[PDB]
Amino acid sequence: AESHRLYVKGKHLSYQRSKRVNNPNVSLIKIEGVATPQDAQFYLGKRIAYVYRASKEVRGSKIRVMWGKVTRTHGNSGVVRATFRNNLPAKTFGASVRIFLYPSNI
Amino acid sequence: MKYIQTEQQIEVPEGVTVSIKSRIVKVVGPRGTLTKNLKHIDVTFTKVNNQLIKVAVHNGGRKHVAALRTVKSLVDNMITGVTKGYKYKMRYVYAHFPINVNIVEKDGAKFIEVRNFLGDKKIRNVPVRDGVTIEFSTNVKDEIVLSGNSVEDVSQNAADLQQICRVRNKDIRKFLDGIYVSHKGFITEDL
Amino acid sequence: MAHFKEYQVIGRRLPTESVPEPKLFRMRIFASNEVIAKSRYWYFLQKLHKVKKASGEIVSINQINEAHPTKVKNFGVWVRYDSRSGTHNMYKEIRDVSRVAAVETLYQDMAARHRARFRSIHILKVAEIEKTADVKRQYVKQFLTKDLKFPLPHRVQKSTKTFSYKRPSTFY
Amino acid sequence: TDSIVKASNWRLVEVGRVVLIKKGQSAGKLAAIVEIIDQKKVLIDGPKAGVPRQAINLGQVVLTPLTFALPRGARTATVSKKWAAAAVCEKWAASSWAKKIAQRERRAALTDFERFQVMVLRKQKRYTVKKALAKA
Amino acid sequence: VEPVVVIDGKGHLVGRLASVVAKQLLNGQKIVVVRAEELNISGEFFRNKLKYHDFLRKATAFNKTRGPFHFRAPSRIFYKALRGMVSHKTARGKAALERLKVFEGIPPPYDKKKRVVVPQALRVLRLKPGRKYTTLGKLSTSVGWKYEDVVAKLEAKRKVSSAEYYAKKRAFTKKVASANATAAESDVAKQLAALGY
Amino acid sequence: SHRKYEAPRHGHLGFLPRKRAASIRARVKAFPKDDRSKPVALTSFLGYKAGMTTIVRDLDRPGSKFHKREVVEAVTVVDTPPVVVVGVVGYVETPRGLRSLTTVWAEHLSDEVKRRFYKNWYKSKKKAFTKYSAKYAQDGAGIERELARIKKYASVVRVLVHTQIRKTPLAQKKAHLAEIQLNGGSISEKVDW
RNA sequence: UUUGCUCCACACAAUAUAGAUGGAUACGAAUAAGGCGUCCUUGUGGCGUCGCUGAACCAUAGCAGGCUAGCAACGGUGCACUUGGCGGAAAGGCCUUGGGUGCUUGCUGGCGAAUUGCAAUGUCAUUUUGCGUGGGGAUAAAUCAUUUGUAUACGACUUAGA
Ligand SMILES: [Mg+2]
Ligand SMILES: [Mg+2]
Ligand SMILES: [Mg+2]
Ligand SMILES: [Mg+2]
Ligand SMILES: [Mg+2]
Ligand SMILES: [Mg+2]
Ligand SMILES: [Mg+2]
Ligand SMILES: [Mg+2]
Ligand SMILES: [Mg+2]
Ligand SMILES: [Mg+2]
Ligand SMILES: [Mg+2]
Ligand SMILES: [Mg+2]
Ligand SMILES: [Mg+2]
Ligand SMILES: [Mg+2]
Ligand SMILES: [Mg+2]
Repeated sequence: AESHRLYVKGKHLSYQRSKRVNNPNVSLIKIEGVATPQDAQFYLGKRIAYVYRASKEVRGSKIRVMWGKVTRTHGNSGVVRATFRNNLPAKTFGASVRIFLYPSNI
Repeated sequence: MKYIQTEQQIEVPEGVTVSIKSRIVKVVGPRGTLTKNLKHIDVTFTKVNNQLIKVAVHNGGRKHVAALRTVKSLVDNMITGVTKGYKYKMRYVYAHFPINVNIVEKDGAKFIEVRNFLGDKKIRNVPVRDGVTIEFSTNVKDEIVLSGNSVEDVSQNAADLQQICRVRNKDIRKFLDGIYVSHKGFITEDL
Repeated sequence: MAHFKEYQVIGRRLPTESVPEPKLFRMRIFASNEVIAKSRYWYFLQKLHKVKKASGEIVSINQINEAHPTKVKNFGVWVRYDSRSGTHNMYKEIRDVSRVAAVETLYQDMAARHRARFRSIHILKVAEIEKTADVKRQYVKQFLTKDLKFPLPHRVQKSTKTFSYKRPSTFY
Repeated sequence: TDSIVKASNWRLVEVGRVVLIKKGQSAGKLAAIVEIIDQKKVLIDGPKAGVPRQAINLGQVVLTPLTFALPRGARTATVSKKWAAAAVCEKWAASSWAKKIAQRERRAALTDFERFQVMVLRKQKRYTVKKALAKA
Repeated sequence: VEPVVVIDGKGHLVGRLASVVAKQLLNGQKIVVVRAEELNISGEFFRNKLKYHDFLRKATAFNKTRGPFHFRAPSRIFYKALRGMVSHKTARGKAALERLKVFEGIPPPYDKKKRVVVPQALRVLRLKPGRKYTTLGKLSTSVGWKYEDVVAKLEAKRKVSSAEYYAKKRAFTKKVASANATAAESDVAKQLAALGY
Repeated sequence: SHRKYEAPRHGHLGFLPRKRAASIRARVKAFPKDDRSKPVALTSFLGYKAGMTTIVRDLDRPGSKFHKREVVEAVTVVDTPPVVVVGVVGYVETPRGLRSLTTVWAEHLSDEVKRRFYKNWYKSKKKAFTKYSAKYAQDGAGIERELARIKKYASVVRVLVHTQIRKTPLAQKKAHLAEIQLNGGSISEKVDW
């Protein structure tokens, strides 16, 4: 129809960090509609894509993707920790990100 | 200690009908109509019967409860002010220079004009507040009479006149000159 | 200090050769666990009798539950406490459904009104007030009147979402 | 010309006021106010609903419009008897409040297929209503 | 949730509104705030006037230009509360701040767009009743903001139009209601009712 | 330490910065408060400073030692040939302040004003306002609806006037154009004027 | 200064992007009070009803949504056109009339889909610009130099010149 979407929307928030030091190996993800750590336990291990554009066509597309997975829950409000094959660029704090429904346990 | 409920009673006479929505109060009676905004308070008015209205405060502190009675008073003086009405009498006081008091008008004014105070060449002017009527009392020496439905407006217009006559740069024990509020009462006789 | 339990604690001086079977004293102690409770016992015991833990022995420790946990009670409460500039005796009245809950709010009260921490307070007595109008303080008496009813004006519902499409209402 | 002073008529905390418990192991269950402890605390008993006689904070509970005759400090057996007598359950169930609750619980239980069926029906209901809307 | 979220500042507490706006920006949410002049600050008018004059005496001693700037407008008093909650000297901060717009009144297109509220910054939910508080418009006007009358005027005009709009809609939803109920009791209706609809 | 002797500072800090002005024609930063009961008139005028001279007149000042006596006084003289009206601008109120909504112009424009719109007159094809001029040739629709739009909106109304500098001994030839606020009554009456 | 400029239309090429992926879905005011319906004496009015969250409402089925037939309705909706009207706070958008046209999953049919091999964003958005085409539309100025002195350290300013 009008909606083709198979993933849940999300936001790249931060790197894992202290007050004064960050950890680019871990990204903190806000998943839409997940407000508690319990809700967020559903998504652990789900795979994440960050999709973007580039000028050079490569394998035939001008669209590229960084892949990752959700790893643990973060804090009380339903934020989630996730790692990616290569670390996310950090200009993407605030950028949208796609959480999929696979691998499925339902 | 947060008193759980304390309340007050507002007695309603046989001529008037008071109506309150939100905290806006309207009291209508023989002599006119007065309205007042109570929204700054947090009390709950309750009608019981046509001659009786209650005001109460729930789970209130000292300062809050203190404000209950004064709410009752304000609405009371509205009720009586709309029936009996209010009358403030003032007298002139001077030991040499006679104080000369008139009523002038500029552009729909009604100002109170005080001349020669302590010999002053300066002309003092206090505005007549809407709702108050000033009559220079016949048969009484240097008496001025302010009257109206609103205590607040009459008491204030009076005070305005008594203060415009304050005496600077003299011993105000020796120099007593002024226009002072000499009686407070109602418009209707008997009561 | 924590959520309190009430303990019976019984102790005695160690038996001597010439004084076997010494005299067995009991205290009722409010504490969050038996470790603190036994500590408190020796605390007050050394304030009364000639002993200390080293020469004494704990005979028995037992928790005492409320006899009627769902029944509302008016508690009279007696306390000694230290202020910055002196030490003082007090009497407060607390209304609640168990001794253990009453001592909870007492300790909260002393902290809030008189700035007394737990170390600075002695519970002298806690006893149920059996006849009303033996009830003294009026912040309690208030609640003993017949056919008692009150509203809860200006109600605030907690929002689960950062945005709302309505504007709220405090009606209740 | 009468007086006419407002209303502002609140739900009262009183013996026999029935409350909907908003959070806990009870949570969604009705109960009744037995005694009252202080301004923030009351004793509640929920026997029909299966909620244990207990002291509770008022803020954990939301006052309903329903009331029924209860002796202050009435025990559980008594409470259970007066409750059924007063028929408060059917009275609650009849309220829009309760109905709204049951409604959204049904929605949440919907199967993906059932969701699809709900859609085909709204399509159908929409067709005839929009029709009626154009004829008057 | 939405590409843009329009907040009607009326009856919101400055610092708490600022605090939630700042976070939304940094998370990539565009925000426009309207009716900034109808914003609130706790404390009575005089305290907050005095606090503004406190802020007013700070200036670079050798050149008052390099020194701190004092913006008098309600939207700008707001933007200050907000900008201090953003790390505004970083690319990331400047990025988040460009997602923001503040306005006194409700200017075009936003006037015909829906606006929302923030229950955790809402004064009437937040402030304990009886506490004294302050309206931003009156504060600003006392420190030199020139436009309070022009805004109030335009708003009163805007408010008349919006009333007709509302009236026409309330009437239309009265037909839609009547039609919806004439369909009630039919098959499709009772079937939807079963499925929770 | 401290000054050791006190003296007032030098010069007024309200006149900073002390710099060349942005133009020879100083800007009118304020106009008289509008009283809309009076007939429509200009609130200002343009002219050129010729010079000064001396005057003798009797002084009427009761109480002064020179009451009823003659005094001699210096005066300036500014040359003020009639100004000419080439246009109107309406202004509307906004939360950001006054802004100009539209400007309607006269159909014919003196070369004195046309000159003002060029930095090189002799070389130019002098095309200024030529297309604008045409809007009059049609029934006048466009010019009316602007004139019309001024009335509906517009808190304040100003006329565009210029000087006839050719009536002046000056060598210049390039006239001076400026906006003057109309303080006579009734915004609609104002534009009509 | 080698056929330049602009607006509309498509065409190719680049260039990008603080981050589309069903819908930013419009009273105002009060909160110790209100929304909605209804009646009327049109009021600070009578009666009814609601809240306790948008967990809503709307939309949503079809090769990323192909090719086709019919029925019931007279409804919905897209698009380009036409009628009348409204909006200046930054209006640059809103409403209305009328015919044309496409779609309709309101209901009932016929055909298609594979082999992209068990997942690999599997590409559908909108920014700016450049090069030719042809449909309208338009045919200037500024600067240097010279010159004035209401100006000026130099620049700048202010005059003048077919
Ligand atoms: Mg460090
Ligand atoms: Mg003195
Ligand atoms: Mg003296
Ligand atoms: Mg659902
Ligand atoms: Mg100073
Ligand atoms: Mg000195
Ligand atoms: Mg225009
Ligand atoms: Mg970028
Ligand atoms: Mg209505
Ligand atoms: Mg009514
Ligand atoms: Mg809704
Ligand atoms: Mg289709
Ligand atoms: Mg088919
Ligand atoms: Mg804008
Ligand atoms: Mg071309």
